[PDB]
Formats: sequence, structure tokens, C-alpha cells
Amino acid sequence: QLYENKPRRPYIL
Amino acid sequence: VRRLMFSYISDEQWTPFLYDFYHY
Repeated sequence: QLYENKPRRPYIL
Repeated sequence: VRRLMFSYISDEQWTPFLYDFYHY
């Protein structure tokens, strides 16, 4: 289904 | 100083280095 599951490293927002 | 990163994400690999916020 429509879910934004992408692999992300620890970047501080 | 901290690396402010949100819209333009200038980073190399995806790997989860430390268990803080973004850890996939």
C-alpha cells in the first residue's frame, strides 16, 4: 500500500 | 555545532550508526 518506507541514517533535524 | 539536516539531506550511506531518531 501507500507507505513511505525508505532506509535512513541518523541525521539530526 | 550540530549538523542541521531535514530538506536537502547531504549524507553518504543509509546504515543505522547510533540509536538516536532516524535508525532504519
